[PDB]
Amino acid sequence: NSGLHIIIFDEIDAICKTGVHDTVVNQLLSKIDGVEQLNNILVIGMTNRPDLIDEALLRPGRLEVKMEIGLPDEKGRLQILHIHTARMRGHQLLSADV
Amino acid sequence: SIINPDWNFEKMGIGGLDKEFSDIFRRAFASRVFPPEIVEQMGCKHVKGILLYGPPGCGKTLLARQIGKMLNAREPKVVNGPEILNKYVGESEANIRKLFADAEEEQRRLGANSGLHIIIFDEIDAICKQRGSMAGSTGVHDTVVNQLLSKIDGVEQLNNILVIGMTNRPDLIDEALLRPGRLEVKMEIGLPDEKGRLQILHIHTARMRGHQLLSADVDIKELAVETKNFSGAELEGLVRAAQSTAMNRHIKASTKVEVDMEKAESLQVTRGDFLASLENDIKPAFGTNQEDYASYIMNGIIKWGDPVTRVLDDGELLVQQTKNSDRTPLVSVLLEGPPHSGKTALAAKIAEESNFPFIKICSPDKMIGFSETAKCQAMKKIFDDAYKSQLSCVVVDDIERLLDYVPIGPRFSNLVLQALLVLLKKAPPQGRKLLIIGTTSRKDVLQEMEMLNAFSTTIHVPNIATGEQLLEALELLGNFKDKERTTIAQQVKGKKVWIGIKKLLMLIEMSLQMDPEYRVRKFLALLREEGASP
Ligand SMILES: Nc1ncnc2c1ncn2[C@@H]1O[C@H](COP(=O)(O)OP(=O)(O)OP(=O)(O)O)[C@@H](O)[C@H]1O
Ligand SMILES: Nc1ncnc2c1ncn2[C@@H]1O[C@H](COP(=O)(O)OP(=O)(O)O)[C@@H](O)[C@H]1O
Ligand SMILES: [Mg+2]
Repeated sequence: NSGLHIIIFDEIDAICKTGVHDTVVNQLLSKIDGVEQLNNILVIGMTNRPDLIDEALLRPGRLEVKMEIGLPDEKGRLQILHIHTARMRGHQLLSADV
Repeated sequence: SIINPDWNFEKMGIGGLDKEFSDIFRRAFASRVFPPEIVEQMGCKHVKGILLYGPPGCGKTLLARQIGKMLNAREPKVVNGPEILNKYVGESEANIRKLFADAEEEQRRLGANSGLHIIIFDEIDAICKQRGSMAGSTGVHDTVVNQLLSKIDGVEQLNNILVIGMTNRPDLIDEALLRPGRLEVKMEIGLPDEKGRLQILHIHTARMRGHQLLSADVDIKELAVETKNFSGAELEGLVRAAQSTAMNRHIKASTKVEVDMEKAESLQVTRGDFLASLENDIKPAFGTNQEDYASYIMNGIIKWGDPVTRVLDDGELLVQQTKNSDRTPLVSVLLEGPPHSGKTALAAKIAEESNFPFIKICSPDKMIGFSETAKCQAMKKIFDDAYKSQLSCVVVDDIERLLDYVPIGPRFSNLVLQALLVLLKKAPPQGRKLLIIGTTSRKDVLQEMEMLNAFSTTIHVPNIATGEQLLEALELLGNFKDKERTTIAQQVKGKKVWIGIKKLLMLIEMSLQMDPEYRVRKFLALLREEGASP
């Protein structure tokens, strides 16, 4: 009985690909594989090159589910601009004409 | 001794593979069970490897680990094929060298008393100077497979190794790697039949039975006769998906309804979850794909007259001939007709009504922008997959577009034509059947390219040729409110109507875009304008 630890990683594609890559990837895989049996592992990672990452990292039980973030969205762009300009209006410095 | 003479392979692992074990152990490893004294007196050497091939994910590595353990061997040293390959010069071979070190040292200090080391490979075909024969430029050095051979059997001899290799494509394995003294015993791991699909299911669901989590509703014989050509990994995924869906259902239901704790603890999965997941979640790879039919038979099949029944009956007769006859295990047929006459839908229906285990459709919609060699590779892969089932049915969607035919010139690709012409006359391995259905709109061109001599029969898909047939089709399609239909019947009594069904659908839909006044005249004008005759 314990809480969940959330370890964030960025740019996994760089390491996944001169013999250092294989050993590093295997060392990372060792813990999640099940030998170290860690049942408290939330590994939310980030990357920009889905084609330069080992598919073993996404083998069932490794990464499983994935998602991508798209354009800022026209309505989402409106919402973010609204948030920033509301922070601005917090002191009413912004002119009403805008 | 290393094992009792009768061995044992069950209930601890391997499922439907029991004959395989006895076969392999009687053929090859008979030199490690006989009393050592007679083995020494005879003076015989032991085999130095074996090869296993078959479909992907059918239970090969499990057998390798079991055979390694049951010989009283050290821990296996697994390694993957494509991973040992580097762009640097002379570094794809150091990786191969770095796997025999410990065995070398142990043989060095202790001679003729060491144990056994198993060096299980995987995708052994990646390193081979034979993939370059197929169109392309991938030479893979051809030095890699000269550093592995020189270590197994060279000037220096090792007598404490056993190399086991696995591959999916047995036709790209270099020939220098199968002579006596090297990998020298082949073996096949096929798809699991009924008894295997029963044993695997029983094995994979014992835990949930132990605690009575499973309800008494679910059986296993029913689920062992519905899953046709499933591979074991698919069965495991099916069980996992059933568990997950039942869990989600129970949490959602008990949350929405403030049920008493009695059913809240209870997490029975029942059988509804099993069927739901089976019919909605898991999609086999060597079985029927019931989803894509809805993308071809979009508006059902209407019986506007006589020809439909004739075509369907002929298809039934050919299916029956291919099912239950010998001396003729390969059968072909060709459907042809004028454009927009509905040739693809009839082919899909004929294929679907066969109830075969393996059904596949090879259409050009998924080869946009492909180079011709890619088309050849895709066709060959589909046929190879079709060769691995007792009964099969492969459809070719449009033969005039696969060749890139264009009336100017004429021009087309020769490679695809020759590949198809060779593939139409190649019998499958002994004891297996097949059926091929073509489709095209230009019979004369295929007749001219000497292609109509390879097919075994032909069927004609006629067009709407009389006013009465058009009237019946319109009546069954249910439009024009039956009062404008009287005027239509009066107008179309000429009997000089030559139109296709798909074009008829398009024309009706287009004419239905006006007010009730001008609709009939617009439709009649459109029909008259497009009223070209043979
Ligand atoms: N009796 C029928 N036979 C065939 N198709 C029918 C019939 N009744 C309705 N249809 C509908 O007609 C359409 C069949 O058109 P299809 O795509 O097969 O045309 P095609 O002649 O193969 O086309 P193309 O030559 O351009 O490749 C589908 O919508 C099918 O639902
Ligand atoms: N005969 C079988 N009985 C039980 N499980 C099996 C069987 N064959 C395969 N499996 C399952 O498949 C997985 C192993 O697949 P594997 O045979 O290693 O694929 P590959 O041949 O590509 O290496 C295991 O999780 C195992 O549970
Ligand atoms: Mg067509």
